[PDB]
Parts: sequence; structure tokens; C-alpha cells
Amino acid sequence: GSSGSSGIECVVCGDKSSGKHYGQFTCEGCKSFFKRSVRRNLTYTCRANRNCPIDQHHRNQCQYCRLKKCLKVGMRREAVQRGSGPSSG
Ligand SMILES: [Zn+2]
Ligand SMILES: [Zn+2]
Repeated sequence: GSSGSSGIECVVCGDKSSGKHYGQFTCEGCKSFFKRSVRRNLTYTCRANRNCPIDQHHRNQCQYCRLKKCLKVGMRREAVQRGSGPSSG
């Protein structure tokens, strides 16, 4: 009985997802935040116990946690880069 909403929500922060991005439904805020890191191959180090609350009603939250949450919820990196997607083991 969890119905009655306005469109899809961001599985990362909850923000109204702007459509299925990277295989998963994520908002525009995380949509870019995920790529900018994926396409760039970045890697943040959560100074915390990787338990930072990645919500929407919260200013710039953790980076590693927020970014990771993507690979957790479902967001796939392969997508970030269209075309052939090789594997570096
Ligand atoms: Zn989001
Ligand atoms: Zn964190």
C-alpha cells in the first residue's frame, strides 16, 4: 500500500527521478553526479563508516556513499559510456 506518488523517485536521494538513467531511476542531481564520476573514473573516500544518509532533503551529502549507492541500487557504469564497454578485470 505504498501508492499515491508523483512519478518515479530517486533511488539515491529520493528526488523525483527524471527517468530510468543508467538502468535505474535517478533524479537529475544524481544522474550527472554519477557520470561525472563514472565517465571520469573517480573514487571518493568516505571519511565516515560509509553509513552517511544519502537523502534528498539534505545539502551536499557524502560523495563516496552517494556515488556508490548508484552501483548498489542498480545504476550501471557501462551505460555511462555508450558504445562498446570493455572490462578491466
Ligand atoms: Zn537523486
Ligand atoms: Zn559516506
